[PDB]
Amino acid sequence: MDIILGIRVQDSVILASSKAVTRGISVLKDSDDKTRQLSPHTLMSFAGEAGDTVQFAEYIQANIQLYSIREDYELSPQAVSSFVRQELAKSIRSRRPYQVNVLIGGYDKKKNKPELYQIDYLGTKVELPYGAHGYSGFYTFSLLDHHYRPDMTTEEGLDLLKLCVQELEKRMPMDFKGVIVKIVDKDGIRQVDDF
Amino acid sequence: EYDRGVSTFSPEGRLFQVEYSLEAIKLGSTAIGIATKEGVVLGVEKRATSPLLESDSIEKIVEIDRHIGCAMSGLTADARSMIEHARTAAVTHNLYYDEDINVESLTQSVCDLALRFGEGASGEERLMSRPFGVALLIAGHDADDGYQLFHAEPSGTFYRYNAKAIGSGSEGAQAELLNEWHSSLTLKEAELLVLKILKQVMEEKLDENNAQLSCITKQDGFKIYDNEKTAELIKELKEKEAAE
Amino acid sequence: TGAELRSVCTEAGMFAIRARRKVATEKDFLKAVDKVISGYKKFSSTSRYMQYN
Amino acid sequence: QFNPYGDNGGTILGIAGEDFAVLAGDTRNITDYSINSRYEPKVFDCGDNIVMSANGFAADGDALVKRFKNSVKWYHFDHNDKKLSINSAARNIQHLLYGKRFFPYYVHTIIAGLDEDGKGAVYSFDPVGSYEREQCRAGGAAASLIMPFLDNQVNFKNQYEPGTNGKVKKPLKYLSVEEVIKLVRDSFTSATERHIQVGDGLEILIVTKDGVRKEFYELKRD
Amino acid sequence: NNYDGDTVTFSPTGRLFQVEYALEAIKQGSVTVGLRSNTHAVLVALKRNADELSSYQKKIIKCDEHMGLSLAGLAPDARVLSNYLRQQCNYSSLVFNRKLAVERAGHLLCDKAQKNTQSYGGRPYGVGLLIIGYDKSGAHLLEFQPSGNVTELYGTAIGARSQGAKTYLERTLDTFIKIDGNPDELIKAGVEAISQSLRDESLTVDNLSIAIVGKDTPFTIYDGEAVAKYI
Amino acid sequence: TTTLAFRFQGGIIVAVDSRATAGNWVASQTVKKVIEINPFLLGTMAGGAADCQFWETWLGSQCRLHELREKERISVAAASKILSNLVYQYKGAGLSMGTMICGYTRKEGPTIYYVDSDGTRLKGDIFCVGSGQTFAYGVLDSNYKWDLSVEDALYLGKRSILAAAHRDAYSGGSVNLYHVTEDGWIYHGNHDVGELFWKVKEEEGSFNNVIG
Amino acid sequence: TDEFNGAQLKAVTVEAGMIALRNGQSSVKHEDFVEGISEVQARKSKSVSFYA
Amino acid sequence: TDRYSFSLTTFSPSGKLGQIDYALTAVKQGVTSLGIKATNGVVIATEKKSSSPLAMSETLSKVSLLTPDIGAVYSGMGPDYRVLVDKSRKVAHTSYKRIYGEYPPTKLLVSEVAKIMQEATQSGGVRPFGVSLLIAGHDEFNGFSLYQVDPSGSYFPWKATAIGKGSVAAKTFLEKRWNDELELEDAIHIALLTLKESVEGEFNGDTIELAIIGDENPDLLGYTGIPTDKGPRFRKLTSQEINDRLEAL
Amino acid sequence: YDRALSIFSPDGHIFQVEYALEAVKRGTCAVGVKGKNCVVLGCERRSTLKLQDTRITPSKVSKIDSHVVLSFSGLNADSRILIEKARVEAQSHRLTLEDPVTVEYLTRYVAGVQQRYTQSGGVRPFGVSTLIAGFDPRDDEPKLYQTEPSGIYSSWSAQTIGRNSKTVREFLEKNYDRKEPPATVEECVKLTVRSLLEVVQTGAKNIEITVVKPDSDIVALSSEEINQYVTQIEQEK
Amino acid sequence: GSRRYDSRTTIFSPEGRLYQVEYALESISHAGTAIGIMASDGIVLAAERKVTSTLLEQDTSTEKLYKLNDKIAVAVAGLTADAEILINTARIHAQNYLKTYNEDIPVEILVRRLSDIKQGYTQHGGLRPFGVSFIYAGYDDRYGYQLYTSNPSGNYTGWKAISVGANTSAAQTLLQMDYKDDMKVDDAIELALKTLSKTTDSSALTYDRLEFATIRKGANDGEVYQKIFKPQEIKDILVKTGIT
Repeated sequence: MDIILGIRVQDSVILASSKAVTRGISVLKDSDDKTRQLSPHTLMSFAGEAGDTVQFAEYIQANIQLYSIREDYELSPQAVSSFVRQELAKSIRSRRPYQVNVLIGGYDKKKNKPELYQIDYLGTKVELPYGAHGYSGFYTFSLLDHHYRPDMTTEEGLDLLKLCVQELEKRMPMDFKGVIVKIVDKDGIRQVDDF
Repeated sequence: EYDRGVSTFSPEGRLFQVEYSLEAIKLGSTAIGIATKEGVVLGVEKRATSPLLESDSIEKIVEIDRHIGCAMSGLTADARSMIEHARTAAVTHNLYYDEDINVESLTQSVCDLALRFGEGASGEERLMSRPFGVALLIAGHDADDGYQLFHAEPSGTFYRYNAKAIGSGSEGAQAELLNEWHSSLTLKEAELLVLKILKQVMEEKLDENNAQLSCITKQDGFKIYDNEKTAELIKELKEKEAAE
Repeated sequence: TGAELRSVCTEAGMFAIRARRKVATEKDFLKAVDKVISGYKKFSSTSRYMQYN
Repeated sequence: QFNPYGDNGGTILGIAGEDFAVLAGDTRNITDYSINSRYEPKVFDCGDNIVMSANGFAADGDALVKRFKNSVKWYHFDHNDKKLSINSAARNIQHLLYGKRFFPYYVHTIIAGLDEDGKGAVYSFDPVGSYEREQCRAGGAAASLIMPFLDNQVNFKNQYEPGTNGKVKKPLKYLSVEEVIKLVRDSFTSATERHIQVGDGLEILIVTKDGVRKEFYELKRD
Repeated sequence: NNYDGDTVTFSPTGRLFQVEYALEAIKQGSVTVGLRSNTHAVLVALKRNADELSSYQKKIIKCDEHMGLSLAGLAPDARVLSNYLRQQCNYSSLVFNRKLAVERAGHLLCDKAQKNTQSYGGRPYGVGLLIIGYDKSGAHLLEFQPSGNVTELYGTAIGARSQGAKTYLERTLDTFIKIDGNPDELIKAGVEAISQSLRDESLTVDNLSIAIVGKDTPFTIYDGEAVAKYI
Repeated sequence: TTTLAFRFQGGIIVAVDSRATAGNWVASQTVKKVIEINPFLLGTMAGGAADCQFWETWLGSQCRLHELREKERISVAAASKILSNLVYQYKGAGLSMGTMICGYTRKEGPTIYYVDSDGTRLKGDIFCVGSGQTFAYGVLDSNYKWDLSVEDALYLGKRSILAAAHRDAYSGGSVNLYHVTEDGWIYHGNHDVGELFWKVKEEEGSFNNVIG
Repeated sequence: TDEFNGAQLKAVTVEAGMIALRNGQSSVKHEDFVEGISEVQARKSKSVSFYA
Repeated sequence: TDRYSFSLTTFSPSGKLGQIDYALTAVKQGVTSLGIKATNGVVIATEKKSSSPLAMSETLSKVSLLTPDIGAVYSGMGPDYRVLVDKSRKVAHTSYKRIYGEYPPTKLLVSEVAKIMQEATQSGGVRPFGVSLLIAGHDEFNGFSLYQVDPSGSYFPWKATAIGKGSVAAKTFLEKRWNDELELEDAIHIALLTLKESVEGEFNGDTIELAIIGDENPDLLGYTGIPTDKGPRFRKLTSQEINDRLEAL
Repeated sequence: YDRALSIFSPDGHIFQVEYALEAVKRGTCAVGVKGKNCVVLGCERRSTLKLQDTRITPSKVSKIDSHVVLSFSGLNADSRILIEKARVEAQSHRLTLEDPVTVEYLTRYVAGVQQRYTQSGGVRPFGVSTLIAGFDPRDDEPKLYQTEPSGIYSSWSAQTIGRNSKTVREFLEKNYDRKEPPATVEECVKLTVRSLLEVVQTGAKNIEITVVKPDSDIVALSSEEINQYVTQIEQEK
Repeated sequence: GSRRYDSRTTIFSPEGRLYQVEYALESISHAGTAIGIMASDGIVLAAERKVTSTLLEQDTSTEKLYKLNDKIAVAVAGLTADAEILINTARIHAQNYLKTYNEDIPVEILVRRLSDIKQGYTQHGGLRPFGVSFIYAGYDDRYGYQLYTSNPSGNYTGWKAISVGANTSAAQTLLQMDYKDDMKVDDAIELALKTLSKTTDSSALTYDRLEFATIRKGANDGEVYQKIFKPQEIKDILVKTGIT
């Protein structure tokens, strides 16, 4: 549907996005993904309304990428979110909006620190140790604030995401088809599949 | 006698930049084109200014669409704008009428483009600061007149020729076309005629890295002959004069 | 100008005098044409003076 | 308030033959229940053995016959007295309709003529854009009356050979120019007695390899 | 002298010289002869090739279903004004359902050439058209001068050696007005008119381009073997 | 309406119906829902008829000026991505769209894209779009096979539209199948649905809820 | 003669005869007299076919 | 139309900008004007000049109020001053009286009118303005301050200076008579004394236009009872009042 | 503005183009030689003037993408105007058709920019000439093009542009063989370095070499590596 | 005619070259001297006014030191009026990059933007150049202190030490003989006063003709502090170095 989650752990940002797209009264792809690289250590998962998601994903991509060749300097994940928000705010005021919610998870090279930013369609960034969007967000939150410790290793953040997933299968009134997880480490952006 | 305009006359009555523009077609490198009954042949002296030049990826023949091809001579940067417009133009007509545009009608569009310098006046929005100085040999095939070959000038006037040369070797080339041409020649005998007249005004050596042939046939559309066929054909000219 | 074509002929022999050749070659006239025509085209009277003619 | 589209009824019928083509229509113009005009053509010749009718709402329907003939003109001017094909004209009509798509026309267009093979060809457009080639397509308000009776006498639609009970379908045949006069006149005879936007007059244009013939028949006078 | 550079600078002789210069484009141009009766107008143009391999350049442009024009100046200049005349002929049929009067069409033409000659960064149009047509007061022959000036004549010429043509028309002046209904005779009277503007170039089935318009004949261009009866 | 396409080992089978209704009234039974964009692309017709018919002739205009400039044949992914950005502009003017651009190239393999009015673009392996896209999925997805012959696939495309056509109000007329190969689309012609049906009722022995 | 002065018009008379003189004629012909108008005038580079 | 979009100030070949150099010639043709900065006021001074005595001097103005806290006085061309005074009032309201609600500081307003200068040392179809202005004023954080805005478009802060045809002689007199405590009343005695040596024509309280930017007068405020605001600091001296201080030489 | 600054000459030219060509010669010198599997654009860098930084002072060769490098000779001021457009067109390519640029395409676009400024009212044309080089994506044929102020581009097997370009190109006719490129990448560095030390001279402190290998490998050599190739060549010679 | 009065500021000469950019630089050689030295613990910026007078207020003047943003100040040498415009542009652009990325603008970005602006006027518009020369002192985390000079051509070059304005040849030679890589701000303070002392045209150098500012990382909490020294501290530091 529209489920994107963020779990910031102390060495990795773990963004996972949905494998289902629903347009019309049936599922058209049940094997899909919904994430675009910004930087080689900045990852943006996006989800929300019909057809704003792709077109606003690639717009922002052209832009961060332009800078990053030009100056052969990565941006801070902090920098990156400011730009995305700047664009989102502006579109409410302009004729045609973009209703899309984005989690930008990156690993800063300067400070050596994960940072997770949650930007809503209105355009407010806010730094979080963990964050979600939609109604999916409700189920998940209450688990993260019980069991989270800010001293986590990579694997601990993965095993936590299993609880969140297990909960979602039960309560969620709709299908979503598992998630591709992506780990934004300091070496690359490496993909693993959760079971 | 005077020239401190941009679009001005001339005691004679021609436009002035246009007069100069035609004399920069004497600094082209040849495009020759014989139209016969079975098709139109276009050949060009490709030119190499150094042998550290890759001369097989510089080409001065360009396909406008399947059934209209073109050979360009004069300054090729000017030719970059007009050939784009031409591509665009042909496409528009297939859009609007789902019909393969006539050659004449195509030529006529591109002449209207060559006159559009000025400081912004008339009904045609000036945006050029000086006119083009490239001439085109619009080749092509229509289902109304068969095979046709046009010579488009940077004046803005277009004539259908049966054979024409343009470039630095024009004078010495069209003096020969006059004598040697007749009403009907079969297509591979046209290709050899292109290579014979291209050879007299040649300032190099006739070989396949500095001559390019191309045809237009109805059945095959516009095909630019590979170096394998251009080489063979060259060899059959040095053989055929060798029986004379 | 017919005056440039004179400079061409004089410089075609000047390259023979320099090469120790006594009878001209097509090669000596090519050298001549490049130096006289390319070099002195910057200094061409043709361009400025044509504006009156 | 301004409600800028009305209607003027009318009914038209296009039949593609095999050496001729038939584009016909009635000549009655209406607004509501009052008869405005008994006689008023809608089936205009455009030359080049194309007949067009842009039928429905009249004010749109005259606009696309104006704008259409204007392009027949400007084609003949810039292509050295070129003969306008059915193919060319069709795709051009498509552009003229489609260009207003934020304020559409509200007419049903149909063209007819010969194609380039010496057979009839009829293309029929919806107001928005698209088109397809036909052998019958009615339009207008008594469309749904006239179409299914033409599919049963031309294409032999759901008829089988006598006493074969579903084994072999009935064979198609060629219809003469003469026969097709009877089919079109008979449809509108039946149409008048069951519909109240058709009558007074019927103007068939028949297109051949010699010219266009108008042939005028009366219908019931209500 | 210094007065010749632009289109804004008068001129001590009362002139402007550039319009004067554009009038010499008509003179270096090829001949076309017009003559009219009281029922048919004729343009008799002599077409011009460059070389033997060359085609001949169309000199008569059918402007409408009852109008035709012929150039005797710049070919690019003629293309601009011809569109403008078609445009105003089609705007009259659309808006007022009226065949554009011949007398009115010289005034519409007029002002398009004046407004680029009064303006800076423009130029005059160096082409003269002879415009025939048959409207509601009959046949008309207009001569459009690149000066902007329109005049209405019974027969005229422009081109090179054109004066020799005006004379043929000047002699045969009281004859041709009185032959009506017989387009054969007007055409022949116009072929002979343009033949005194020769000087070893002749006339053939690829030189002569005739177009007529009649009361009883809409606009027809004859060429090919259809000008082979009328040499 | 119901138009489906599936990649298998030969290329993509495209399969379309020809019934274009106005609602209760059936407008025409011979409406082509295949659009030859060039010789290596076909586009299906779904949603607004007019919108798809127009813009995919006009994609043909951008296919031929891609082809000329690069002197190389267009990518299927590039083709899709022209069209996408065009319908994004006219979104909120409310023009409806449903197209599958189907192509097969030699530098990417068989690739389907589904271009939609939203700006939504999804590549894939099976799609069905229409007002009877639900019927079609059922048969096609059970009997799915990657490793399939050209002969079996042609019968499978037919059969899928058939099932949809029988229950769907707005499906019928005739079906038309194309098989897109590398070297071009090959047309497999026109089969009536109402005549296909009785053949397939005897041979298979399907439809025991249908009189006969 | 259009904007010729009476000195220019004297010039056309002499010029006409010179052209006859070359042909070798014993009279000046009408053909030659017009030819002399065109020779008195500076424009005598004539057509280039950009007036066709 | 307009086709003049090319600058008529162009680089001269041995360096310098030729129009701005020329325009400074036109500054030194005109009247003589001076300003003295005290510790509590600034005085500015100029001489009136007419075609004949038939002109009135009463309706003439050469010292203008741009804001109540900032006045200007020129030496150079009459026409150019006249429009540039009006453009100065305009940008002073539009860019600080609608944005920060109050009159702008003297440093800021000076900086805006130097940018008005600048966009006629550049752009097409324009030459430089032919005035040099003293723009004296008072702001709350740089004190009393006197500036000289010039045809170049530069500004210089000053403590006393002179511009106009008697500029050379005036400033030497003023260099030697300056002191690091002056009162505003003591400032006046300098400025009058200097302006008397640059006049050779008639000398009166009607032909010397004198202005002080002293300290606040609530009698020109127009109203009473908001104590937050404090009346015109700018105050042009009437002919009667100037005449006493003339006798005081 | 709207006045022409490029106008037709009574000869057959435009004086602003001939002039612009004169402008490329008064610039510094960039050399191009491609190996079997490398491009090498090396450029002469100034150091008449001293106390000049090395880290923060821009280089002569500016990476457009990860696989297309551009070098320029002529006015060092103008250069940055052609490159700003060229970088944005590359990202537009990625957007609208997908795939990153092909070297032929970027060269044709860059040519179209200079082409336009030779014929648009109120511009002079650029006095700057490029060696635009790189790899096609998913291929490994080296591509080396050079475009010039006319707005004309040429592909070259090896080429050289800037001051004394005729003197350097003469050298390259005699040592680079069209048939057999330098057998490895390393042999190709020794050729570009061998060429430069003719005109540039004055140590290895002026020589810059950017080497590209296929699959998006851009490396710009350090002063130490340069010294090493100059020394070998000096000694062998 | 309008064309009659056009300068044509922006064609080339026969040399290949731009008269009006060359002349612009001619006039900046008249203007005030400004030198910048990048120490390894600061940048010292010092410029000597081209005019002086004793009635001239020179105590709160800052007509050579202008701050662009919190971490980047420039020294000005040229047409001050032209510079005031681009200083106020620069200030708009620097603040802009901070608004949209929430990140301190790098020295490289602001310097390149200003260069291209100058560059627009020599390229097109038919307008005179902006004759300004900036020395940029700036800090960024990335490359530490960065030092830069820009010319009217709209070209930027890095420096470690540089001098623009009057007496460029003289100042440049002096810096080079003294400059070491191991220098802190104290050595830099001494050199900046000292080169200015050798190029001076006054009988002795004094504080009222010096404007002087530094940017030190040696300010508290590992922060860059921009200090434009007051003329009474400049007079103090002038007693220390024993110039007076």
